[PDB]
Amino acid sequence: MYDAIVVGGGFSGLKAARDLTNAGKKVLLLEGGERLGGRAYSRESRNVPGLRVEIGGAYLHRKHHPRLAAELDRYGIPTAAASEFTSFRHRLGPTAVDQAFPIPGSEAVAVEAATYTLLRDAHRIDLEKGLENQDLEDLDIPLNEYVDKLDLPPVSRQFLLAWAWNMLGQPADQASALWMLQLVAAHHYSILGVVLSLDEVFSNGSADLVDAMSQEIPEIRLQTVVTGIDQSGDVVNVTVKDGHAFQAHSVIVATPMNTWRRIVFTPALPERRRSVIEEGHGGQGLKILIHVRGAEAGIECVGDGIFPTLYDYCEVSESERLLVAFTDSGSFDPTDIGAVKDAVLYYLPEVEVLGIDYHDWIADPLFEGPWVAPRVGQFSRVHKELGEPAGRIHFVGSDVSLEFPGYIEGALETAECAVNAILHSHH
Amino acid sequence: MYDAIVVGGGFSGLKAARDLTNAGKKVLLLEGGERLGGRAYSRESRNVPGLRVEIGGAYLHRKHHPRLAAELDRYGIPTAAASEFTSFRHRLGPTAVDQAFPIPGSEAVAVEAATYTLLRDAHRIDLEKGLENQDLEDLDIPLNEYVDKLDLPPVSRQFLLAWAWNMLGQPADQASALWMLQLVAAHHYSILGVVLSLDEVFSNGSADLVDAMSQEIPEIRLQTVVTGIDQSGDVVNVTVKDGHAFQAHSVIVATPMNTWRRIVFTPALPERRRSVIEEGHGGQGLKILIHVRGAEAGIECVGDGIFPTLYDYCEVSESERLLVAFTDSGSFDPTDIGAVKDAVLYYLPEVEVLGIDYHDWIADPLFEGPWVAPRVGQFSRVHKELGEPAGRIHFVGSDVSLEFPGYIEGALETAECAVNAILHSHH
Ligand SMILES: Cc1cc2nc3c(=O)[nH]c(=O)nc-3n(C[C@H](O)[C@H](O)[C@H](O)COP(=O)(O)OP(=O)(O)OC[C@H]3O[C@@H](n4cnc5c(N)ncnc54)[C@H](O)[C@@H]3O)c2cc1C
Ligand SMILES: Cc1cc2nc3c(=O)[nH]c(=O)nc-3n(C[C@H](O)[C@H](O)[C@H](O)COP(=O)(O)OP(=O)(O)OC[C@H]3O[C@@H](n4cnc5c(N)ncnc54)[C@H](O)[C@@H]3O)c2cc1C
Ligand SMILES: CN1CCC[C@@H]1c1ccc(O)nc1
Ligand SMILES: CN1CCC[C@@H]1c1ccc(O)nc1
Ligand SMILES: CN1CCC[C@H]1c1ccc(O)nc1
Ligand SMILES: CN1CCC[C@H]1c1ccc(O)nc1
Repeated sequence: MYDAIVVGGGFSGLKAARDLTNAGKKVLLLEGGERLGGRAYSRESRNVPGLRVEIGGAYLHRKHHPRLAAELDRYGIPTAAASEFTSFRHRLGPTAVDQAFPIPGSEAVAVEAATYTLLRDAHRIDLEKGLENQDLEDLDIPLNEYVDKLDLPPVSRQFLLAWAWNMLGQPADQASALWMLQLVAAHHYSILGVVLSLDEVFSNGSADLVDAMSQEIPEIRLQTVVTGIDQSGDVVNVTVKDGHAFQAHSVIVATPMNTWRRIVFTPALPERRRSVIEEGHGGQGLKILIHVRGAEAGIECVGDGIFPTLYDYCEVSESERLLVAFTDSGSFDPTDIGAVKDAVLYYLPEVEVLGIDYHDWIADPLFEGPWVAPRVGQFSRVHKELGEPAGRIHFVGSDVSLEFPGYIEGALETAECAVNAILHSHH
Repeated sequence: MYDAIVVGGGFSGLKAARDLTNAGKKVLLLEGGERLGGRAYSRESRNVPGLRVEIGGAYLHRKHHPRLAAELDRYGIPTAAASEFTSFRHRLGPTAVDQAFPIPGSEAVAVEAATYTLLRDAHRIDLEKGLENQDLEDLDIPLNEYVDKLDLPPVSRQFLLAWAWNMLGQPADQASALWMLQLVAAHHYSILGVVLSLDEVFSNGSADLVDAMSQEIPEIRLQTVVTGIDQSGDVVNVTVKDGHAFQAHSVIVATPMNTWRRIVFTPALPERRRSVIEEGHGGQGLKILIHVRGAEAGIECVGDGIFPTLYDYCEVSESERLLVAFTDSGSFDPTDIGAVKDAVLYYLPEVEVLGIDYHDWIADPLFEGPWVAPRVGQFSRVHKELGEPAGRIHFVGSDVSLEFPGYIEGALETAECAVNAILHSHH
């Protein structure tokens, strides 16, 4: 039997397993898939042989992501500046300026005011308390409604909404304003930081870090899907799909929130958590890598398109590139290449689409979603609780971070808390 | 005898006198100088024959200055756009961008944060209550100290301080932060609005409006300096320098605050007011018109010079212009033409200074100062009170406006209040 079983080998599970191991605990890591890294997933391009791409998480900022920065330094993992944007092709209307910050002077005063309002509202959020524990309900309303209250002129309005669509992976009428503001808060109470934290990337892919961490974890089982976690007895029994059971004093659930509903917990999880876990979060983010010809280097596009954003990803040749688009899978069907062409051409009418590459995270039974974003009304009811222990079962992951949810950094942060919890546990 | 004597024929006195007259009151306006208009003073250029310039107040914005806008509409007074700025020659360091808003991206996050802080602080101010009545003392500290707390990087820091020097007519160590914030508040809680309200000018000079208003005032005495105001009796006695006395039921003091200390009030003014009135406010603003050769049209300069700002005023010929510089008379001696040349050349090394034109408001016994700005510590002690009646003597003027102090608009606003007060008076 083990001191701890860690379920899921994303960055959260990987950190927990590693750190517990180095603390002298006897750990088993169970991973359901054929690979480690989870929603961090570097692989060969489907479109361009020999070219390595990120199909999930990719971007970081040392200043905002200190835990991640520490991991990089720890293993000597090379990073690079994200591609500088030098050509701006927005669709924000005729008054927009083609720069990274496209707001014209005529809108300045409006933006000044909105900046105050947004930051004032964001400053209502204490990152330690949970979004359900702070009388924040008035903010937990559809983003479009909140933004309507800001009364923004057209450039700023559409610029805000575009990036919010990108960042939350939800259309404006499904996103929670409270959550937008959570993201602002996470970035040291900065709206600009939400986009400025797309700062650096893994020179050799996220798998570089994944592999470094896993080398420190002595016992890992791949292709092992946990189906039950039972703490009715003295020792936790973890049952597995086509497998013998495993047993441990403590269990760390480091699988995506939207998958928890597939595990049988005994006894049942605390009742306040149940409804949200059943429903899942509302995240529908969709990251599409687009192989193109005829695009100059360094393009950024933001506007009112079905792709709110479309921007440079990498040089393929002197004529070819990858761009990246963000949209959401409720709004957009990436199997419709005609739709992709239209979406691209809206911004870049000279460019030819050669192919696309993405992973349907929401259809993947090991995930059932991309990165976290709550449905309106969810997280002002229950949030901190989702990430709190139920007896000997801890719950970690980017999904449940109070501090940096939806980022690699949140994965690391949550793991830390669980590790500490366990090391300081009396049982 | 009169219903009302108005003392001073600036815009405040002019409005009060006119409006009381039209209400059927019998009014006398006493003006100490040889002209009406006060710190609004259009005249022929000392440098360029035949060219009319503003030697005091000049700039307005209809949106921020509705009373003034109403006066303009009332008399069909033509206005024009202030000269558009199209060439930026700042001295804000090597990272600055040469545009109206010179802040580089590297400073954006700093400016975001400062915007919140500034507006948060400004929003502490209720414009109706007076600066002494709101527990605002913690803000009434030297501007340099306040700004040090914002921790701004060099471009934004110096840009802020430059415009603040311009606007307050005080160096950073003499200006009150609370007052900066008052100005922000007045402009509907906008920092950007403080400079954006330099929007339009009088096509034919401020004297256009001055003359329009005065045509409606039936009795005016020029060259009549009031030396005493005595309300010990049933009827107010107003004594005059070399003149018979005049008498009225009510008296409106519409002279500059820094001159009140020269009048004998009987009985003495309420004791809380006395110290500030004796000291005067700390305003040292200095507006210099600079006749130049070799300057292209549309220049704006902001930076760390002894002229914080230097900008286009008017075309004189194809080779010649007027620029305008703002500084303060404690820091700068405009009789030192060498100093002027150095100050200009710092920004504009190619330009030749031909001559200058200004009025020494602070040396003018009818004024003893330019526009209002408090010394640190003054207005958190006493402010609203300065503008309140003492028995039958009312106190008006731009200097004492709660709503738009230091602007023509404040002159008009204060007059309104006094007029209303008098019309609704029971006595
Ligand atoms: C398209 C996309 C783009 C992103 N972009 C960025 C970005 O640029 N920067 C950034 O910081 N973050 C980004 N992220 C968010 C970030 O990648 C994720 O939040 C993060 O990697 C999650 O780590 P985790 O350890 O919480 O969960 P995951 O990485 O999801 O790990 C969960 C593990 O659980 C395994 N599992 C599931 N069910 C079972 C079961 N029953 N039994 C056993 N194992 C199971 C899964 O196979 C998986 O390996 C992105 C995410 C997506 C999807
Ligand atoms: C350099 C400068 C630039 C400015 N720029 C602008 C600007 O761009 N926009 C803007 O809105 N405002 C500006 N202003 C501020 C604005 O002009 C003044 O606040 C405003 O005109 C004051 O009007 P007032 O009626 O309060 O006082 P004033 O116009 O000062 O009128 C006071 C009157 O009292 C008379 N007087 C003094 N003592 C006596 C006495 N004992 N007896 C009889 N009469 C006496 C004086 O002669 C004078 O006519 C500027 C001011 C200056 C000095
Ligand atoms: C450098 N970051 C800051 C904001 C956006 C920018 C960026 C992001 C992604 C990318 O590929 N290139 C540049
Ligand atoms: C149009 N205003 C807005 C801010 C500064 C600008 C301005 C001010 C004075 C002037 O002469 N020309 C332009
Ligand atoms: C940085 N975030 C964390 C979750 C999604 C991701 C992201 C990455 C690039 C981009 O343009 N928008 C969002
Ligand atoms: C608009 N304000 C009212 C008082 C001084 C004046 C002003 C006018 C032009 C400028 O650049 N700075 C300040």
